[PDB]
Parts: sequence; C-alpha cells; structure tokens
Amino acid sequence: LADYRYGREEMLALYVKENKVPEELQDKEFAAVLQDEPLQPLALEPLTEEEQRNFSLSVNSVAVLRLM
Amino acid sequence: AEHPLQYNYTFWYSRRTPEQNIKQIGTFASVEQFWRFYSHMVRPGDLTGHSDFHLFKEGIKPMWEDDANKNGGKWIIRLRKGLASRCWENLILAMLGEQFMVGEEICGAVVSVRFQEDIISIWNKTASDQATTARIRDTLRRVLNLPPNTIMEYKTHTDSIKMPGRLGPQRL
Repeated sequence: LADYRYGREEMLALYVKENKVPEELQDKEFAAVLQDEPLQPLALEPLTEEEQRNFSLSVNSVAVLRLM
Repeated sequence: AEHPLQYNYTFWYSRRTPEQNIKQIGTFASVEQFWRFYSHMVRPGDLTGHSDFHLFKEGIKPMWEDDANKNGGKWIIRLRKGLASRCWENLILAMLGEQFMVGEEICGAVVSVRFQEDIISIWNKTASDQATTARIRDTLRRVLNLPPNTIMEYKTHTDSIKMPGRLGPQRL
C-alpha cells in the first residue's frame, strides 16, 4: 500500500468552499475553463432520474456500440 | 494542516481544431490544493467543442513521447453524453487517493469532450505488465460503478502512431 491514501469519502469531507481563484486559472488562455463561483463536488449533488437510468443499464456511446 | 498526496499532480487543458494546446494549468501536492483548482474548473460536460483535461503526475507530460509513457498504454471507456463529469470526478478522486494499488505504474488520466461522445482514459507506465493492466481494469469498473457488459479498450501508445502501412484512412 501507499504511504498517503484517501478514500472517496475522506477526499470529499476535505472540500471547503473557497471563493479564492488560483492565479494560474486567471490566465487568459483558460477563460473557457475558469469557474468563478466555486462548485461543490458532483458526488454530493444527487443524480437526476435520467442520470440514474444511464448509469445503471448502459453508459457506452452509440459510436462504440456500432463497432461490435 | 493540509493532507499531502502521494504524488504531485498537474492539470493540463487543450482545445483541438474544430492544434493540441496542452498548456499546463497548475500543480498541487495536497487534497486541499486539489479542490482549490477543481472547484474553480468548468465541468468537462459543460465544455464546448473538442477539449481535453489532463491530470498527470508532476514530471509526466500528457504525451506518449514522455519517458514514462513511450512504453505504456491507457484503458479507454467511450461514454454517452452527460456522464463524463461524474466519471471524471470519481476517476481522479481514486487516482489522487491512491486507490488503484499498482505502485508507481499510473501516469495520469484524461477526459476528452467530443461531439456525440466523451472519452475518459487512465494511463500506465508499461503495457506488458498484465498484472497492472488487469488490476487497473477491475478498479475502473468498481470506482465508476460500470454496469455489466460495459465496453472498454486498452490501447498501447506505440500502436496509435501513424506510419507508412498504418496511416489509417486518408483522402485522395
């Protein structure tokens, strides 16, 4: 095992809302990437009933399914 | 005090021609430094056009030419639209949390936003290490809760190079 390990839950419990934006992201090249207001991890927001259908039956794209 | 990561990781971004930028964003060494970046990054599902996020260990460049990748490969899952963002999150949380159990064989992960699909991949150092590639495969299934009969593909980077006799289809 590795010296530093973190399960999924522990990783999440260590999230803290922080409105500070790292300077690196204020770079002009990453305008399309910049998210000013901090977003919490998606793990905490519940799945939509549509999001549930896909994740439980088939997640593959049409494109890959056509190569079988 | 912050919780260190086994390795330092570096975020990279690229926007293909609709011209791989692959410019690096920043590097982080703890779980807190990670959330500071990721919380202020647009979800891949919201990116327009042909964009990529790369999350690689510090020192590994998101390219097969890198010394850690030239003999490596990547597991690949091609997803329908609307799932990359959560899978991408689960994938990197496992990687940063050292949940894969293959030593130093992991190199990084990629999420690629495309037209009618998204592709997420996880790269490793030596493709002939079947013990490692098989273990990464099963870990991918569990961390992403893949339903049964999901399609995945392992590609060796060297086999992705175009060269005479292997140029793929081309116009005339």
